Amino acid sequence: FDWDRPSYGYFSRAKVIQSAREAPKKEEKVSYPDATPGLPEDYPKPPAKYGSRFHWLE
Amino acid sequence: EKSLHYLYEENEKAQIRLLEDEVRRKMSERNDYQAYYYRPSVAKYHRISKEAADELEALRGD
Repeated sequence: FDWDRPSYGYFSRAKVIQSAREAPKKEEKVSYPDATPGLPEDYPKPPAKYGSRFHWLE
Repeated sequence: EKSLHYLYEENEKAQIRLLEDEVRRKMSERNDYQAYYYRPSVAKYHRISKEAADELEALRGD
């Protein structure tokens, strides 16, 4: 058949091909519209009304 | 009038203390806010170990 033997490490390498079928889509990031929210850093922070309001302190 | 001012201040302090009592009760009932009753759990170490196992797949070979 005029076929030569390949080398000893021909099939152990990474093989790259062009596939006829389309690739499967990467999963979208999970969405959580009602998450656990925190205080944002751009929220305004005025001084507290009547101080601590805890046992006569202010 | 000093009694009037002190009574206004103490009544507003009592109202804010009652309001923060209901706010803390509703916050601890449903665990909604990140500040007081939130017990934080992170998925940082699972992502770190999955990323390390992803780099270790490239280094398998000879």
